[PDB]
Amino acid sequence: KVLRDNIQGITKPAIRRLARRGGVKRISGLIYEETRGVLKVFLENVIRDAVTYTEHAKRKTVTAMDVVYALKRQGRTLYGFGG
Amino acid sequence: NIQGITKPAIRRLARRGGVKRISGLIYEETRGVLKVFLENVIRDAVTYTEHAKRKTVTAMDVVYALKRQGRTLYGFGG
Amino acid sequence: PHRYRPGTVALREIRRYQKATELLIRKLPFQRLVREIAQDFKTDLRFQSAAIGALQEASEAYLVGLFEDTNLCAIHAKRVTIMPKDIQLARRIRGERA
Amino acid sequence: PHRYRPGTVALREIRRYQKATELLIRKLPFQRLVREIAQDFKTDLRFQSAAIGALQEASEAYLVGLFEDTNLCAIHAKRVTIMPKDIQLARRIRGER
Amino acid sequence: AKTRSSRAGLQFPVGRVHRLLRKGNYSERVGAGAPVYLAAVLEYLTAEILELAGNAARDNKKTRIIPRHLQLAIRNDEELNKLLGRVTIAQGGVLPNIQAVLLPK
Amino acid sequence: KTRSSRAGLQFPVGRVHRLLRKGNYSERVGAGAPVYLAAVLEYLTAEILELAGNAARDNKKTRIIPRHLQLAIRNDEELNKLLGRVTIAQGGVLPNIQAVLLPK
Amino acid sequence: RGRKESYSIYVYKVLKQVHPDTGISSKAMGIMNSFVNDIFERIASEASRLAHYNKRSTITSREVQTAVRLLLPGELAKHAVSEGTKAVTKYTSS
Amino acid sequence: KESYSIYVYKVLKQVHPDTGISSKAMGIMNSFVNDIFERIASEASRLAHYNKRSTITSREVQTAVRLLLPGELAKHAVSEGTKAVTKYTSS
DNA sequence: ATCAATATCCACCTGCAGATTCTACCAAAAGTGTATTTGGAAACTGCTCCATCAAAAGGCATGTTCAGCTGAATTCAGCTGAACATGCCTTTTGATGGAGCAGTTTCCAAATACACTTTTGGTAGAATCTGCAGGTGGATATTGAT
DNA sequence: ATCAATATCCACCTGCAGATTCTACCAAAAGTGTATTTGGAAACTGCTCCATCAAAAGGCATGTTCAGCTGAATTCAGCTGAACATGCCTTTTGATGGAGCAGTTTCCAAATACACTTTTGGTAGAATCTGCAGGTGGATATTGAT
Repeated sequence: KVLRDNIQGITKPAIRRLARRGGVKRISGLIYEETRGVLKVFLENVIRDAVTYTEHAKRKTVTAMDVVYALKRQGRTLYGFGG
Repeated sequence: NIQGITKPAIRRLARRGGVKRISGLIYEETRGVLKVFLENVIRDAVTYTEHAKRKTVTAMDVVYALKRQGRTLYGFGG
Repeated sequence: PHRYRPGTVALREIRRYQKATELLIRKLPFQRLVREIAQDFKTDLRFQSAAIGALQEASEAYLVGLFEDTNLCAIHAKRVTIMPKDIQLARRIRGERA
Repeated sequence: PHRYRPGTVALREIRRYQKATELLIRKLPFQRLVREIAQDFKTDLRFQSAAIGALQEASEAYLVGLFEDTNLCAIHAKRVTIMPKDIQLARRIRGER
Repeated sequence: AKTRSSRAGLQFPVGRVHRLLRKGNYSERVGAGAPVYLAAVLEYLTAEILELAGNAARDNKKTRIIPRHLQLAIRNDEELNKLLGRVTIAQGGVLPNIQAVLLPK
Repeated sequence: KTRSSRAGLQFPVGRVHRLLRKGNYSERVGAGAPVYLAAVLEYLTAEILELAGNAARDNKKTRIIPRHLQLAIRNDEELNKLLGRVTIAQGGVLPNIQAVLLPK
Repeated sequence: RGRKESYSIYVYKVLKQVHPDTGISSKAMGIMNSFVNDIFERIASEASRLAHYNKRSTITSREVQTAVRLLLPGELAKHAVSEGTKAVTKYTSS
Repeated sequence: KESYSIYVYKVLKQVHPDTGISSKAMGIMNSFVNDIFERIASEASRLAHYNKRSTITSREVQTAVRLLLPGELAKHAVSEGTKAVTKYTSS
């Protein structure tokens, strides 16, 4: 089945919740689009590297270690999945 | 000694940085940041000197030290 | 009826979501987004469940930290509403786009 | 007499020092500062001339980039004058604090 | 037969750290004191975190450390925060912190 | 009859191989790896020297100085990405005044 | 099959030392395992670089030592170097 | 004491046979070659370890270039590299 | 707008000296030929673990209304920081010349690799305790209107 | 300065999902006996590095005057938060096929290990040369004023 326009599933209320945990009280209306912008560039960058590991291992399944190595490369070191 | 970094030079640094107008409190704040910088870099560079059982900080010690801090510098050895 | 003034529930929510550690993006929509972004890179590849969970932990983590920095940029401009101008400054200083 | 309006010579200075690549801190006060700081970690240390020049290249570069980010914080707060809070915000966003 | 960990008085495996130093391609040869010293530093830092995390667990009235308590221990200690400044603790949350400017005047 | 000539390169493939074996990177070094790598280093060097030579021409000069190199790195987008955390000694900054700061 | 190692046996040992009443969830054990592996890597590779800068083919407890000095913020470094030297002298008393 | 000096001068004479290069600028090129070498070599090392491989091959160097170079710089790099390896094993 | 009078910028040519480039012979690589050793490509294959489905239910997302109060836009003055002309001194050269000291060899003792042959400590998967998650209702603050 | 209107404490209860313990294996750490190489330990140069020393020229410190920028104080259209009513779609749960990860072997092709042979890149003096730096002369940019 075809996958399209999926960044729109990052709901406006969920972007609000992320901003709350961030400590933000008032949120201008354009933020929700700006946030999705940033989020996509983040995921692209990470998934791109993550898949370069999957391809180098000649595999078809993106493993959690692939993501962990990828985040490490981007200086976003993640604990709690790493082995 | 840190007060030896004169305001006409901190002025020039902000000029190269693109700064048009400068608060008077800047110069003290700038000397503070610069001190934390040399402090961190030199502490590392000298740790490299001591490990190499030397008495002279070599330029490569400063380079390796700057790399550790993510301030990679070209033109002195690496 | 009752009515809380603009801001009171805002602060109620900051207090609430800062006390928690749950993920704030819905699992399925995030998973769809991730599979699309991956699909438009390599074709018919699988995902370990843990790798989508790693992507989501890292992503919510990233965005929440970006909101902290964004908020300080808004306060710094004597405002309380975060705007795109603020995010673009926060990222610019971080190095992420400059 | 003749006199330039406030703001004009500032932009003249920006256009000049961005055109140049010379170091902007006087060499000797800097050297004094470096050995003064190093004395606090190891005593009676000598420095390769290349290492004082490298430390100065690196730190002046650092400060110019910090001033760029500072200037942007000044602008962002509808100002033109950089203040200590601008430096403090720039460093806080960079991770240095 | 005595394990090197007990010979050095450690709970961490000195044999395993020594094996991980050769298989990791860090140096052509590995001295005999390196795995001991390293296993000691790792065991120390593990202890130092576990201490503060157990404390944070007790404060929340819990007997088992969850990722939150680990995040609390890391983020309230200045030096562990510096050491884990670019590290993200999954399921860890943030520290409660509301900017003063935003509070009910 | 060397290896660099066999690969049609100017960079030392033999020396790159020795630096890889001796760098403590892996137990064994494949035979094609140092070739491949020396090729990537030569290419990137060419790309920079090209752009910096244009900065040298454009500045009416014959000898490439650090300034021309920094102009070449920061005015080009992708080399800027690649050396974003590198400081080019004696390099200066790119001329750039924020519009907000200009007369009238 | 196939068996995969971790540090959980040792992290649990040190946990019952500092807080003998508390236990640890597996998600938090994974976070700890991640931390030991991260710091292992940081130390071993900074030490690798030390031995290489000084043209020495061997990483000794001294390389690990200044690696810790370089890499750990103070006081954590002081206390670390202390327990490390302690364990290495005690070791070499056969 | 070694350097990359004569090789940078050679490649300079290919692209710009008319122009020459300052000494400080040659040092900068040297630092650049050493840096890129380090980044690529160590990324390739990690590739090998992550997959429990014992040898660094051109396959690893390649995936290293993909990860490290912002393609399009990477596209041209991978080209220049496979090209030089193909010509090497021909002869 | 320009008219005028500062001062600033900008080429065009200039001549010398600090560096560049080019020559001229030597150890340390690097290429070569042969012999061993082996890392991981190739080929089945057990078998987790992933994609996908169905179904039901209630947790949240969507959209709409209404207005509190925030952000923007404005006016205004005190005052801070720029431009300068002034006056003095600290930085900058420039060898000079002695000396700490980073770099070199060369024995060889101590430390490490290494090749095998036992001897466990660790790990996977049963089995067996036990927090605490996620309901529940009281008491306690906290808000926000009158 | 009151009371309602709600939110947010907290403490208490209790089976179940996620620990903790209890187990045989067996991979790998440990013990021992040679083989290799390691990186100090004295012995001696040559560098670069400190250190005075001693003019000139800058480039800094400092005062004075005010242009104009930063903060404050207002005003207000309207954006964004709070509350709702609706009903969609995410979640939860449990089942099944099968792709493809990952444990085994098997066996060449490709790597390592010597051992000499051969070439190259680095040095340190010899033969150029680009560009700094300084010199007018002419448009340029800036800021006063009918």
